[PDB]
Amino acid sequence: FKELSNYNIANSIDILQEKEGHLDFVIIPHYTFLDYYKHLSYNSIYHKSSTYGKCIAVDAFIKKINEAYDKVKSKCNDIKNDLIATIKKLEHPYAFKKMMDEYNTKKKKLIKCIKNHENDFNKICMDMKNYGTNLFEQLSCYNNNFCNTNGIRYHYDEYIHKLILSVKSKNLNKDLSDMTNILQQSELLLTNLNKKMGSYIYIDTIKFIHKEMKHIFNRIEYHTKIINDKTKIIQDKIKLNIWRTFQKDELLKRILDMSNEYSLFITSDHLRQMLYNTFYSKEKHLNNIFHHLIY
Amino acid sequence: EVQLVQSGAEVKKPGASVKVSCKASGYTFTDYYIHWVRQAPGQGLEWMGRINPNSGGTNYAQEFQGRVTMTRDTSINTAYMQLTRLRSDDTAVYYCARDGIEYSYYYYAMDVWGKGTTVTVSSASTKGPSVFPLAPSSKSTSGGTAALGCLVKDYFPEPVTVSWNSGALTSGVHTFPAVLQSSGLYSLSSVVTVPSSSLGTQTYICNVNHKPSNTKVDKKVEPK
Amino acid sequence: DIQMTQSPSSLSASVGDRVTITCRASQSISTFLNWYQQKPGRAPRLLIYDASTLQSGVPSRFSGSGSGTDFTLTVSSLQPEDFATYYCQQTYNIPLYTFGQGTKVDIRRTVAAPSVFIFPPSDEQLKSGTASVVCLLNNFYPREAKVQWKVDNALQSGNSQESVTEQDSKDSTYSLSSTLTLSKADYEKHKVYACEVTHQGLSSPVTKSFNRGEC
Repeated sequence: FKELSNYNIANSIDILQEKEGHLDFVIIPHYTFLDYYKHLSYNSIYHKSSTYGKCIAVDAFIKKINEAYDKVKSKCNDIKNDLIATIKKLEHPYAFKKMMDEYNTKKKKLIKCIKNHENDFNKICMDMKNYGTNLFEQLSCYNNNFCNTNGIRYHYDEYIHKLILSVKSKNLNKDLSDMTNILQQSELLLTNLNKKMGSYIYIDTIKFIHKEMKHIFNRIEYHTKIINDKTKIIQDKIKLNIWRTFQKDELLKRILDMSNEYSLFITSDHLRQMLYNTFYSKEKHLNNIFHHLIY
Repeated sequence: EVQLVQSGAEVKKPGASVKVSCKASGYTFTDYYIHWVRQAPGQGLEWMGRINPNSGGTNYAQEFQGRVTMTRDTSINTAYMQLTRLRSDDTAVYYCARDGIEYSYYYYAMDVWGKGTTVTVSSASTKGPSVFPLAPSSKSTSGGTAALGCLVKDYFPEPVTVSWNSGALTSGVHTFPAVLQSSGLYSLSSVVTVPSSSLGTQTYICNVNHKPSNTKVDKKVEPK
Repeated sequence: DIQMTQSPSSLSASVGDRVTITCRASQSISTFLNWYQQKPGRAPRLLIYDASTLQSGVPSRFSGSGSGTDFTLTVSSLQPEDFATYYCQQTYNIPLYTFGQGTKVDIRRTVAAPSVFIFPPSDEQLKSGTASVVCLLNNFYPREAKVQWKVDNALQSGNSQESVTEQDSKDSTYSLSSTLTLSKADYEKHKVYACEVTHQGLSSPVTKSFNRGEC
C-alpha cells in the first residue's frame, strides 16, 4: 500500500499560475496518494466482469473526493488571491524590496494556511485510502492460483495507454531544450542591460522573473526526467502483467506496483503540464516588461 | 563477504516441529527476499517458501501450506523456517537462498545460498550397529575375484566409518551410503572384493566405528 | 502449477564434449528461467539467470538459451570441475516451481557390466529374527541399472531398499547394493532366493541365487 508520513510539508507543495489570474497549488504526495488509490479502485472492480459495473459508483466517489478536497483547499482562496494580486504587482510594475518581501510573506501565509488544513486534507485522503482499500480486499478470483489480468489490461488500455502515447508523441526533451534557449535569451537580454549602461529600472524585477523561470525549468527538468523513466518502466512492466495468470498475492503485488508506477507518472506529467504553462506565463509577462525587442 | 549462515543439523521425532535459521551477513537484510529450498537424500531441490525480511510477508509452496511457518528478526538479520507435523520424508537438507538478482522488475534469481542444514526425522534414539559378516561369494564363474563384506544394521544416528584390516585394506572397498529404513534406524553394507586365491591366507576383518554411540565393533569374515 | 521437465535426467559426458541440458516448462514462461549447478554435497551455484544472462564470475562455457517452453543450458567444453547435477528453475510465477528434477553429468566410455555377488543372511542375524539377503552389483556403468528380488519365482516388491556408490574418481564406476529384509518367519517359509539383475552390459538377465540349503 501507500501511507502518508511526516515530510517537511513546506516543499511538498507547488504554486502554479497556468494563466494570468488562475493560480493554484498542488500538494504532490496527496495527488500521488489519491491517484494511487484511484487506480487501485478501478483495477479492483475490473478484475472481474461481475463487478465492472462499479465504475459509475467509483466515478461517483472519486468525483466527490475531489469536489470534497477542492472545497477544503478553497478555504485558502482569500489568502491565495492575496498572493495573486501581489504577483500582479511583480509581473506588472508598470520599491522592489517591498514588492519582494510582499511576495515572500503572502506566499508563506498561503503555505501556512495549507499546512493548517493538513488534517482536513488527510480525512479526505484517508477516506480515499478507505474506499480503494475496501475494494481490493473485495477482489476475489475464480481460482487463486490462476487469477485474470484482464482487469489490469482494460485499466491500462483506457486510463493510461492514452497518456503514455501522448508523452511519446510530445517530444518533452524538445520542450526542455526550447525553454533552455528561452532562458538563454532572457540571460542574454539581461547581460545586455547589465554593464555600466547607467542603470535602467525594473531590471530587479526581470532578474526575479528570470530567477523564478529557472527554478521552474529545473522543476520541469525533474518531472520530465521522471516521466521518461516511468514511461519505459510502465510500458515494460505492463507487458509482463497482461495476457497471463497470476497467483492471487503476486497479482495484488502487481496492481499495487502499477497503481504506484502510474501515480508517480501522472503526478509528474501533471506538474509538468502546469509548470510548462507557468513557464510561458512568466515569459509573456517578461516579454511584456520589455515592450518590444529593444526599447 | 556476502554470506548465508544456517543453524546446525537438527534431529526431530515424527510429529515434533523444527525451526532452522539463516543469518544474513554482508548486505542489508531487508533488501532481498530469503527463500527456503530443501532437498531429500539423493533427490532434487524443492522450494518450500519465501519471506520478505522487510515486510514479513510469506509465500509458501502449497505442499507445505499450513505446516511450514517462516519468520525473521531484523535485530540479527536472521530468517526462519519452522516446519511442524514432521515425517520420515521431511528428512532432508534445508537450504536457504537469496533472491538478489532482480532480472525483470518482479523476476529474481537465488544468487546467494547457505551451505544448508541437515534435518533428520527418525524417532530412533542413539543405538549401536549390529554388525553381521557377509560370507564370501566367488565371482561370475568363480572368476578370480571374490566379494565379501559386513552389514552394519539398525544404527542411529549417522555417521558410521568402516575400514578393512585396520585401515590396511583400501582396495575394492565399497561401503555403501546408508538408507534410513522405515525403522528409523540406518543400514549400510560395506564390501570389498579380493583374490579367490587369498582366502586361506588372508584374514578379513571389517572395522566398524559409530562415534555417536561410541560403538566400535569389529567382525571377522570367513567363508561358509 | 508450472511443471519443469529436464531431459536427460541422467547422461554421460567425457571432458571436452559439448553438453546441452534441456528444460521444458508446462506453460509459456517467457525467459524467466534460471540455471543452477550443484556439486555432490554442495550448495547450488547460480550460473545463468533469466534464461541466458550469465551470473558474474561464472566460466563462460556455460551458455543459457531457449524461450517460452523449451530452454537449453550449454557447456561449450565440459570440464572436470563441472561434473555436477544441474537444475533449471522457472521464476515466471511466484511459487517458484521446484526446479525440475535436475540432470546428472557423469564421465563416459565404459559400458562395463556388473560383477554380481549374492550374500545370504548371517547366522547371527537370523536368531535375532531378521533376514536381509544382500546383493552387490560391483563396479559397473552406466549408473542406470535394474535389480529385482525373486524368492521361489515370486517377484517381490518394496521390502527391499537399494544403495549405490558415487562414481569412483578413478576407474569411474558405480557399485550398487540391494537388501531384502524379511521376518525370519518369512525367510524360513521359502527356499530359492534369487537376485535378478538387468543392465546395459548384460545381454540377458544375470541372476545370482542360492537355496536355503546353503550348505
